[PDB]
Amino acid sequence: AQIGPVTDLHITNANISPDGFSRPAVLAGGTFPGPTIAGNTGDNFQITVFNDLTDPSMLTDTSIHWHGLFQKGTNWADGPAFVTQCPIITGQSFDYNFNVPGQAGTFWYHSHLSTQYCDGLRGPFVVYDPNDPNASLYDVDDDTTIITLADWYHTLAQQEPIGAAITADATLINGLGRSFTNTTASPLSVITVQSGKRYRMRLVSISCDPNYLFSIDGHDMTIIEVDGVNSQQLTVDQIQIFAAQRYSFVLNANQPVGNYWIRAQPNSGGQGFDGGINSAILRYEGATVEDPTTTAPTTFSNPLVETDLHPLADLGVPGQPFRGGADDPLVLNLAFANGRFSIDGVSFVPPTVPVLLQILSGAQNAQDLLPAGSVISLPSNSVIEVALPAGAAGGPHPFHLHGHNFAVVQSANNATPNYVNPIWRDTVSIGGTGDNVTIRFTTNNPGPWFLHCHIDWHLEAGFAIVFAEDIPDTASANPVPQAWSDLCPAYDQAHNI
Ligand SMILES: *[C@@H]1O[C@H](CO)[C@@H](O[C@@H]2O[C@H](CO)[C@@H](O)[C@H](O)[C@H]2NC(C)=O)[C@H](O)[C@H]1NC(C)=O
Ligand SMILES: *[C@@H]1O[C@H](CO)[C@@H](O[C@@H]2O[C@H](CO)[C@@H](O)[C@H](O)[C@H]2NC(C)=O)[C@H](O)[C@H]1NC(C)=O
Ligand SMILES: [Cu+2]
Ligand SMILES: [Cu+2]
Ligand SMILES: [Cu+2]
Ligand SMILES: [Cu+2]
Repeated sequence: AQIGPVTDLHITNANISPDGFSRPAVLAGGTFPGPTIAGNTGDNFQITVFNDLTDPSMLTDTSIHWHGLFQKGTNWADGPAFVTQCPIITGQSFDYNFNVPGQAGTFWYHSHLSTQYCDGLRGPFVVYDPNDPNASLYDVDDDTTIITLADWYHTLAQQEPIGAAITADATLINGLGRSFTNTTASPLSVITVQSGKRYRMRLVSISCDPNYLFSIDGHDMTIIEVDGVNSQQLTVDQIQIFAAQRYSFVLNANQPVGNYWIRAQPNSGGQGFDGGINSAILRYEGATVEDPTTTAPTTFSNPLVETDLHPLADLGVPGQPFRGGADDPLVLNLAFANGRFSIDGVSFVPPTVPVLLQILSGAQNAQDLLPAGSVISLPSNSVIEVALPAGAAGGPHPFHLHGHNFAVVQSANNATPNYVNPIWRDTVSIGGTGDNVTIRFTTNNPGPWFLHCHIDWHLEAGFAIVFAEDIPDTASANPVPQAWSDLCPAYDQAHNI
């Protein structure tokens, strides 16, 4: 069952063994992944999060972010710890009460305190459209068509030793998969289809780090949505999906009744499919209950290339059709050294007072805001351009902007900008050395919006900045409930701050 749009959500510790190895975890709704939160476009979500965490090895505080939802007028509900709230302490609850006007598509929810989402607090979040312009392209779209891709670690997130390399121990597809080392034949996930029907598969990366090469033996995939944005139909046989991205694709169950490998190849950790790692099973009704015997091609025929995507709607691009053709053109210097990332020479360290609270308390320029140099003001009602040139170690880095989606004016591995019809999305690979991935948006959403690499280990190591969008209007635009005002006093009392 899907839950929502008005629902309780309990956060707990428990042991799980998704790849056969037992470890404690941080769970929403008692499961990994968490339950799908869903509603319809424009609905009021009220998600009352109960923090019932008792195991300090994975932190007993928490904060949840509703990834890709714009939160206009509810910046207080966005989730990122010390940007928009103080964390919820154990034994307390908090009602994330917000609305989703003008959005429909595939999203997700995750802890946004430290690297706690790696420990398990990650789930899908779907906003259906009763008048979906893509409705007629498929027959089935429900909880059974959601496909999550997750990295899973046997070492707890807080206990990753500083100075050693971090790689995962299993790829989990719909919460199951097999360990890269000491592989056991634990259960694989099964996605069931009926011969002749068409399915809106909602492909969600809930990854803390690796990108996946996703494919389904014998099948192709027709992409119709990119991070919440309806796309023209694009048929591909493989999708490279970066951390926090979503695609919907039409799967036509048009192959012979049988079993077909679903493949998700991470860019780090175990390479290949030996022992059934990196795999799930696509099973047609009436097939024998047995593993697929299919194989991948040596080379895929039609891999997704981001420049091939275009919006279904005539979304265009704001500003002028050249570099710097914006009201506020920015170029970020994105760097890594000595274990820390930095943006324009500053490494993000979360402040003691959340940025939003600072602004509501009367700090009214970005140079008054802490951390110093990590908060950049944006002017209201203006076209913003942000070039994100790559080269920092640990790439390719998927950059994500809260409160907004954006036109991808230039994509990875292609020096040509597109000022006519590029895809809009909310998380984008900035590519490789020499690249100049560039985004554009307009500022019609007052508040502090986080911008950061979505590799959670990089965010923890400082690869972030806060855009304080329309500081003058932030208080008037984002009235705050008493419960929100109560968070920082309660958090600060519980931690003796
Ligand atoms: C990425 O594109 C940006 C513009 O969006 C480039 O910014 C220019 O940088 C040069 C210095 O290299 C300055 O003289 C200009 O003021 C910048 N803005 C312009 C021309 O609009 C940036 O160099 C590009 N970076 C890479 C690595 O290609
Ligand atoms: C590199 O990116 C550019 C810009 O997004 C792509 O160029 C466009 O190509 C399409 C399809 O051929 C044409 O309809 C557009 O007119 C082009 N726009 C521009 C601004 O050139 C290009 O195809 C990409 N390269 C590859 C190899 O995919
Ligand atoms: Cu996210
Ligand atoms: Cu987000
Ligand atoms: Cu990164
Ligand atoms: Cu974030």
